[PDB]
Order: sequence, then structure tokens, then C-alpha cells
Amino acid sequence: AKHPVPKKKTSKSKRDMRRSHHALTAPNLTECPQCHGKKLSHHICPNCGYYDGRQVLA
Amino acid sequence: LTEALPKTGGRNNRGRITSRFIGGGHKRLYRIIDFKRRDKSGVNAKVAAIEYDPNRSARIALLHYADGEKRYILAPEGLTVGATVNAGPEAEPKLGNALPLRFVPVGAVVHALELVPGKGAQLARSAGTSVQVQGKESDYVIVRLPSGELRRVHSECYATIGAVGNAEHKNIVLGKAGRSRWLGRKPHQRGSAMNPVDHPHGGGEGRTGAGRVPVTPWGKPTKGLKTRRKRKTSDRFIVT
RNA sequence: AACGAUAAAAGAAGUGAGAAUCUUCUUCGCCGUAAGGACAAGGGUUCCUGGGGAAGGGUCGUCCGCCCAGGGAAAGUCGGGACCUAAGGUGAGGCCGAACGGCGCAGCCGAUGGACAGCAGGUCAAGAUUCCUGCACCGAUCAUGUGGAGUGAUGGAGGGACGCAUUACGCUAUCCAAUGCCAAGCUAUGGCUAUGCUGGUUGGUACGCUCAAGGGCGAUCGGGUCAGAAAAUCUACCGGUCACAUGCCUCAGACGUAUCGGGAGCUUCCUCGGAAGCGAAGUUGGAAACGCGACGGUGCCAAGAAAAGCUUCUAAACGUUGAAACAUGAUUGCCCGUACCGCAAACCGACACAGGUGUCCGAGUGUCAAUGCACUAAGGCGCGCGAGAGAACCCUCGUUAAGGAACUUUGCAAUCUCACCCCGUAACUUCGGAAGAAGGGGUCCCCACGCUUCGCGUGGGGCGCAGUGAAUAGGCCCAGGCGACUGUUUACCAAAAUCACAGCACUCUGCCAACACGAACAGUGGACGUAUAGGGUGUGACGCCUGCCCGGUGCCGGAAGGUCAAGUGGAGCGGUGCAAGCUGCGAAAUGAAGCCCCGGUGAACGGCUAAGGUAGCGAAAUUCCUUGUCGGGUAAGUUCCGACCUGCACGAAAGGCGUAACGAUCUGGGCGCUGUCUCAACGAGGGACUCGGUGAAAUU
RNA sequence: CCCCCGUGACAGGGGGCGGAGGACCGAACCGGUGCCUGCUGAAACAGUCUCGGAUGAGUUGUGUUUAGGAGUGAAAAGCU
RNA sequence: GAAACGAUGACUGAAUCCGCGCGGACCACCGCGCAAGGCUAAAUACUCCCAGUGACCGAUAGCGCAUAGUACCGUGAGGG
RNA sequence: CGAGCUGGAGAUACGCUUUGACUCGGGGAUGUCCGAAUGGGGAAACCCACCUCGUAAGAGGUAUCCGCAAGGAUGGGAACUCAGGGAACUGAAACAUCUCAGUACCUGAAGGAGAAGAAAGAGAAUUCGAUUCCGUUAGUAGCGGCGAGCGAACCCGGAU
Ligand SMILES: [Mg+2]
Ligand SMILES: [Mg+2]
Ligand SMILES: [Mg+2]
Ligand SMILES: [Mg+2]
Ligand SMILES: [Mg+2]
Ligand SMILES: [Mg+2]
Ligand SMILES: [Mg+2]
Ligand SMILES: [Mg+2]
Ligand SMILES: [Mg+2]
Repeated sequence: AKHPVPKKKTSKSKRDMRRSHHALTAPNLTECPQCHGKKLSHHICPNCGYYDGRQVLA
Repeated sequence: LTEALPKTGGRNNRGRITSRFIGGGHKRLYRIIDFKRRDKSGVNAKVAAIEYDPNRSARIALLHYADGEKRYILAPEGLTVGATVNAGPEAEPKLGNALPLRFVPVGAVVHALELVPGKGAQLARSAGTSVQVQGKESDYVIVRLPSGELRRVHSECYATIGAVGNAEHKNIVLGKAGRSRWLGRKPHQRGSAMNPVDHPHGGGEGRTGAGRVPVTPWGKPTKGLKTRRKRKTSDRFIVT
């Protein structure tokens, strides 16, 4: 059959003691030196395309 | 190969199977073969050829009557090709001649014999067979059938001088299996190798051998089967 | 956890509210007897165009086989029908039946078979032997001419009419080669400079004292009554006449000429990529069908549909002035199917499922050959989650020191072997075989030389570790059990010593046969057979064989007597009435089969009191005690082989003993090889882990 | 079938040539033997490797016939 | 069953007025009726359809259906 | 019948309605193909013929069974009626009788109803007096492995 299988429904509680670890970490946004929109450290600013000069197209 | 009706396999009637086994084949055809041979009495003919045909184990003579029509007729042991056949009470009792018993010399070995005027031959026709005459009585003749029997027959019935032959199913050893398949389906199925359900000699843990009966409940060794009827009076010495 | 085969994917560019996931380009990789192409069946619109963007699509989706709308399918000749018949179905009138209904000749329905008039191209977004273009053929109806006369059936005959294997010759489709021909250009990395490179290198029709293998063939006169129900100027039979050779008749196909099409590409515009117009050459050599010539040749036995069309022939018949037939014109041409999927996300499998599906086509190179194997054309496709990581463990692989079955129930598994030449090859044997036995050698490249050519042999030379150098690709042997053999079987745990079998035996069965299906003195199967046949039962090649016991049961035969049914036969007993009469009961003897009784029969049940095991085999797949005892092989053997015999409970057709050959059979031994094992290691890939998307289950 | 050799009852042996076979190896095709895998499967019985058959008692398409105590069955109480 | 009568498949087979059947074997006596030809309203049954009513339901109830024998499942009968 | 109508459909357009639409009653006329189906074939709704009337289009007939002939029959009906054929589970704590039953089912015929019916009757009074239905008699008489269990009729009342 489906060999191992659980012995009892798990508490709404237990089921939550579990998930006490699935909370996303929000990105740590930086503010782009030029167009000042927020960016991702070490990546290119999706709004101006800069990374000191303008790398990506507008 | 010429002028024959087509034959069709079939080993059972309306509903289901009747005569067990028999199913293989080859497609063989039917050749209408003159047995009664009377409407043609009074006309000579010659052995145009002897063709070998199935459904018989008996050579076949392709005779030709002055009339112009041909008619296949069993071939007795002896006729070469080109000899002469003649029907009608007016016929030299020789090989291939058909002349009723009244006109047939005692001790004469003939085949193709009837049992009733017309409706064709009936006794002695399968590969090599010999029914000799015993000695006329009143209207019926005493003859010896290939089963070693004695039956009165009103001499009114024609017969063919001689005995069929077509060689002999003696050395014909059908080689290994499958030859039987060139003809009829896998032979007999040992009912002793079946089930209590399927047949009397069924089940039994291991290997049996009790009661001895047919697929149904009768008996096969030494149990009479013929019944009480007319021919019965017209017969002499069944046993052996 | 999974996202459905480990045939990979990359970049660029485009579209878009949003794209790993759509479109375009350029590469990569996978299939290529297919994962290409054409049908069938089955499904229906799934096809094409434009839109769409809920849900379906195991993830995205701007996309789709999904949703919406519109469009698409075209046939005198292709299939089918208005033609044919097989099994089978049905069936007036017939035979049977409690009903319903069951059978059944002719006839009819009924393909999967028979018969039958077209090809080559073009081309809508989407159809094409259907539309167009060119040229053709068939039937029908009319007119014209020719003709100059019969025409000739629901009837006869001829014919259509038919297997398996193998095989000669010619040919084509199709494929290959070339310093052949035509066309386009360029070539550079080092060289070539074109005797290089790429690509194309004919299909239909019409004529031609052209070439051409192969293939087909009696006509005629007469005779006979008895043959074709009849008739016959037909067919069959008989005989005469010439049918050596030959000869004709026919030409698969090729060649030449013509003509129609196609033809690599070229050119032009361009709304972005199509559209339009034009066009070259077509050689020599080689291979070659499962097709064509043909219903070819030889051989073989298990001995290989019917019916119509068709050809001739009369009956009847209207007509012998205006016939049938040909030709040249014209008019004519019906119904149904024809889109798309179609070995598959479009059919059967609940799912766009690793399965199942009939037929046809199926290129090249290399390799004895091939529809094998490797690579690859055409063409089709990368399989509708993706990215990282590089742990345990799991799956699928590569290599492995020393050893080599020590593993273990068992060398289970996995190695070794592995193709084609040559040499060589045991016991035993039904002389076939055992054999691919076993064992050994070769195998690539260059050159000369000779050979029957692709190819090959001889000699010399050369290179590597190695040359069927990569893929396909037997491990071998000794001995024993069982079964003779090929074969067959428990769809979804048994393939086997099971079943079947050729061979043998007993017995039944006289032919409306025994026997069997059936409501049935119907019908039917046995058998359109007939005892060297058919049914039943058992045994199971071949070989030497196969004993003793018929008390019991059965089967056959005998059969005095005993017993035994209905019925025949009427006395004896009783009833009611006054009576005649009417009414209850009931023998003797007689009366069928069968049962008792007499004998017989074992390849009948069966036994070894009716007898007691002849041969042969024997602790055997049948032996309990038991790993019996001795011998064999092993260092060591409860297994195995050989003997013995005390055969708990072998044994002669529920067959006894043996037996070459065969087995995905079962058992024991050996040689070789090996990761089975001492011990495991390293490596690879696919999961497992991690992130983004979708997101179950049993259980509780 | 055609050639050469042989003889005491013994045969036959040889060479050509022919093309036989429930013959051999083997792919389609039919099957399913052994192991692993897979068993909340890709799959209500499969895949890979391996193996059996491979002109025969062979494999298969279409149409058609037989069924419930009935059919069919190279026979497992199998299949329907 | 002492078991009459009715009925009929099979064999048989009568009378007719000082005639025939029966009245539960059988007889006499007593008694009721006339068989072997026929047609016949009406009260009786059911309920597809219609109207009225309901100490009936009112949407897991009520019919299966507030409508669908549809979707869906099955080769099919069939289920739904 | 009198303002509306133009079906459910919830929409637009076109329109139709006192020389009274529409709607409701009640008769006609049309009524393709299949279906007993019946021109012949047929795997339903398709495919093929023929004769006659004829402008061709188009019309009509073309089945079997009874009868001169008209004219009648084949098919279909939820349940009810009669008839031909007729289970088993189950009970009897098993089971063969018997029970369940002549029920269930199959089939034939028929109608709105059928069936039955005008006495060779039932009954014990020298009574009643076609048939059928309700009440009762009575669970009495009786049947019964006299077990399980099955179960009348007359009289009398009433429908008619
Ligand atoms: Mg991954
Ligand atoms: Mg042994
Ligand atoms: Mg075997
Ligand atoms: Mg085998
Ligand atoms: Mg995730
Ligand atoms: Mg193999
Ligand atoms: Mg093998
Ligand atoms: Mg509510
Ligand atoms: Mg409703």
C-alpha cells in the first residue's frame, strides 16, 4: 500500500510550531546613486541601467 | 484437375460443435463421382486417366462415354489408362465393368456394391476393399463385406467388378504430427487429462484409470450399440 | 512527493501589460526500415484565416489539438452503389413446434475476393487521377455515310478458375561512378586554382521496313446415337487431313523524331518576404525488385472458391426495302466518400498515458550479405516545468591492485566468448548427426606481381599497444533425472517432468452407422464419407519387450430352472334391494426386459482370500530408519556418480528397462573469466539537497 | 537425374548436379525465459538487458458463427 | 385417502320416458335438474390523462428530475 | 374576444392589427423521411426499380393474410382482464411431501373494462332459482410428513 502513513491529524498548533521558519527575508534594497530609485546591491539599477556609468539600455 | 464442385470445411451443425476435433484443412474440392451408374448402362467407355483425389483414399478414373460426357468413377485395383469400361447387365465381368449381382459369378471379388437399387454405391469403396459373392439365394445374394460380415442383398443391384486399391494405408505412416493437420485438427484429447467437470475420466491427483466410459456416460469397450430394427433380419453374423 | 522516458541546448533579434517557455535568424543535439512518407480503420472539423486569452495545457504562455467567428472540402473513368458471388445471413411456396418460435430449396442480402473507361503537369491561406491546362479513353442516345444482312435469350458450352517451394532469361522503378554535359560563382586558413568545389543531368503523349528477351497458339472435314432437358452453323467423344522445325500472333522495354510538361537557377517589384516572367544539359559506364515481361521453367503433395462481365450457340421472336457491325460528328454522364489526425498529444487505453493498431513506400556510405549495425540525405524532432548544487542513500553505467566462486540455497548477477576466412575437431550414434564440437591461426596500410572481377592470392615493405582496430557480435566441456522429437499451456506469481504428437492396442459402428446438437418421426453434423472409414478409450519416436491372478465389479456369450410389471383370467369373500339387477374387494395359472445362475475376457476396473511378481530396474523425481554401506571426486561432500541390497510402500501399455538427437527442463562436476566474494575504492550520469512555478496520497 | 569403383547374403562408396526440411543462425513479426526496475506505476501486469520461435501444428486483416450449467479449450477449471 | 363430481392425453364407447345426470365410494328408496349450440346490459378492476382536496413534502424533503432520464458511466441490456 | 400582437428569451431591425389582429373554442386543408411500414434492398430516417396519369415539374399504385364484393387484419398502449407456459430464495429452526405459488417472470388475445352468465345448479326447506362485487357465516366444515401450515360453501344482510 502507501506504507508509512501518519498516526494522527496534526494540531493546527503543531502544524504551526512547524512553519515558524518560513518567513521571507525582505530584500535589502539600496538607493541607486543616480536616478535614486532603490536597487539590489551588486546588480544594475533596473530603472536607469547604471553601475557607475550606464551599462544596460535605458 | 477438372469440372468439380467446391467443398467447404465445417465440423458442427446449427448451433454448436457436434463431432469433436477436425478443423484443419487445405481447401480441397468435390468431384461428383458416379456410383449408381445405371442411366449410363449400355455405353462403353475408356480410362482417359486416373487422377488422385482427396476425400477418398481411392484412385479416381476419368472415364469417357461414347455419349460425349465424362464421369469420374472410382478406380479399382488394376485398370491401366485407356482400357474399357462398360455398364449394363450386358457386360463381360471384368475390371471396371458394372453388372448387378444376379449376373455376377460366385466367388467374384467386387466392390462399389449398393444396398438398394440406385442411390449409388455404398459398400466397398474406401482405399482397397473387397466384397466377394457367396452364393445367390432367391432374390438376395450372400456376400462378404470387408468387416467379415454376411448380408443378403437383392441381386437387383449393380456392382463393380474388382476391388479398389489406391495402394495401401500400410506404409503411409503420416510421418510426425502435423501431417494429421494437413487433414484434421489435433486428434483425440485424453479425457483422462481433463477435469472432473469436463469429463468422466477427469481429476484425480496424479494419474487415473477407473470406470472406462466415453465423454458421456456409456462405455467404450465391448458395449453393443446397434439397435433392434429391419436390416436386422436382412443380416447374418454381426460379431466379428 | 511528484511535474510522465537522461534525444541536451545556446545566443541574438522581434512582439507584448507581462515571456526560460510565442515568432524570426544562426548554431548545437536526437530519429533516419524511422521519432520520415501514403493509406486503413476509428475520430470529427480537430483543416485554413483573423481574433481570443477564463478554464484545459502537470510550469509560463502574448501560444495550442483549447474558446469565438468566417472560410475550406469539386470526380463519366479513384473506392463503394445503380454489377458478381464466399462464409454467413434471409427465405414465397415446404418440414417441425405449449406460445414466442425452430429449420429450409430456388431466389435475395452479403467483401475481406471477381469485374470495370485516363494520364502528365499547374496551383487557393486551406481541395485535387475530383478544378484549370494539354492530350485520352468508356457507355449511352441521335444524325450522317458505309453496309448490305438478320439479330441472336433469365437456356447449352467455352472462359472467368486460382496451391506450396525453387528457378532461367530480358527489362524498368530506383541507385552508383566519371577530366561526360549544363549552370552559378568562390576561392585566401599552409596548398589547390581547376583536370578543384556545389548543384542539375527528363516525365506524358503520337508516328517511326529501328532494335528487342520473353510469352500464346491448332484449324478443318466428317461420324455416331446413347451426352450437354430440348435445339445448335456451338461443346465433348471417335476418326481423316497438315499440325518436325517452324511458323505466325504479341511485344516488357530500349532507341530516333516530334511535341506537351517539368527542369538547377536567373531577373524584376516588394507592403518583407512572397508575387510575377523566363530557363540550360539532359552522356558513357556500372547495379538492380518482393514490380513488369507472363496464366514462364522444374519439382512437390497435404492436391489448392463461386458468380457475373466475357466468347461462341440455339429456343422463342420481330425482321429479311429500312439488320447487326465500323467510322464521323453531336448530346450525354446519376447517388455516396473525398478537409485534418491516422504506430498517434486527433484512433483503443479515465489523463495532450514509456502501452496497443492492419497495409504500402522506406535514400547514401561503409560492413560476405541484409529491412542487421554505425554515421548521415530528404524529412521530422529536442519528448509543455526551470535553474543551481555535487553530501548520505537509491537507480543506470565505466575502470579496478593481489586473489579468482573463497560469495551463495544456486557462479543469481556481471565478465570472458563473440563476425568472416583457413587448419583442426571425441565419446556415442537410428550413420543424418553429435560440431560452430574441443583447439589453433589469420584479419590494417603501401607496392609489384599474377588471378574470374567487386574482390583475391603470392612476395617485399610500413605503422600502433592493438588492425571484424569504433557498433551489431556463441563462453566451453564431462556426467546424470525426466520427456523421444518441432510444438502447447496457467491473458495479470507455475512453460514444465504439463498437454499434444507420429506410432501401438482394445472396442464400438453396416450406413437414414455407431455418435452428438435439437421443443422436433424437423433439420444437421459425422460424410456429399462407407470399415485399410468413422466414433470412443488408453499408451506415446525407435528398440528388446510386456509375466502371474477372471474370486469380486464390468463387458460379451450361454441360458434349464427360481424369482418379477401392466394385462389376460374368474372362482372365493361382502354390500343394497322384494326382485331382476347394480355395485365393493380379490386368487390360480398365465404374462417382457431384467436380477439370481453357467462359461468367458486383463494394452477391462483391479489384485500380485482368485492368485500370488517372468524379465528389467532398485535407498530411484517413487526409502521411512538415513547424511544405509563400500567406492568415486574434494584438504574436507547430508548433495552428485557407481555398486550392493534390508525394494517402510519398484515393475512391465495408470506400460518395464534402454536409447542417438532435441530442452529458456531439473541435478552434480570441471576449464576459462569475472567486484559474487576477501574489502571495497574512484569516476560518470539520473534522483535525492537548494531557489522560483504548479501541487497530490494512504492515514487521521 | 548423369558419370567412375566394387563384390564372399550382405551393402554401399565416390564426383557432379539438384534443391528437400513441423532443418540451422537471424531481423521484421509472433512469444515471454532469468535478473534489475516499477507497485499511491509511464503502465489495473509495463521497461531495459537476456531469451524462445523465425515456411510452419506459422503470423495477421475483413466478414461471419458458437454462450451461461451453456460455448470454447493441443486442457490451467484456462478463456467467455 | 373409503374420495365424489368436475377436467382431459390415451384406449374405448351408452340411452332417450313405464328416458338421462347428480345429491361425495356403493344400493334402494326420497329428492333437485334436463348436459354435448349460442349472444347478453348492469353493479367489479386499474389508473397514462384531467379536476378537486389533504393534522402530505416544501429543495440531503417531495418524483430520478423546481425538470433531466439530460450530464455522466456501460460494447450492451442497463444505470443515472 | 375587443388592442393589442410580433413564442420560451429575456435583443435589434422589419412589421402586422376594426374591411378587428392576438388569444381561446370548433371543423377543414398542408403534413418531407423513418417507424406495423407494407414497391424491392437496408446495418431506422437511406439506396435502387417498375407500371399508370402527365407540362415537364409533379401525381398515384406497386406487402402479406381473410373474403365475389364492400370491408376486415397486421402495430402501439402505464396498470386492470382472461388465457397458454410457470420458478426459486424462503418456511417447515436441517429435508425430499408440503410451504413460498400457480405468486414472480415469459408468451398470446382484448377492451374501457374484462371475465362470468340464464341450471343436467346450490341445498336439506319436498327451499332458493342467471353472473359478478361488498358484509357475514368462519378461521367454523375440512385439508395437512394430520407437521409447518392451508382453508371453503349454504343461509342472511347489501350493490345491482
Ligand atoms: Mg535539476
Ligand atoms: Mg542415472
Ligand atoms: Mg518436452
Ligand atoms: Mg520447444
Ligand atoms: Mg519548489
Ligand atoms: Mg538471438
Ligand atoms: Mg537458440
Ligand atoms: Mg435552503
Ligand atoms: Mg421532469
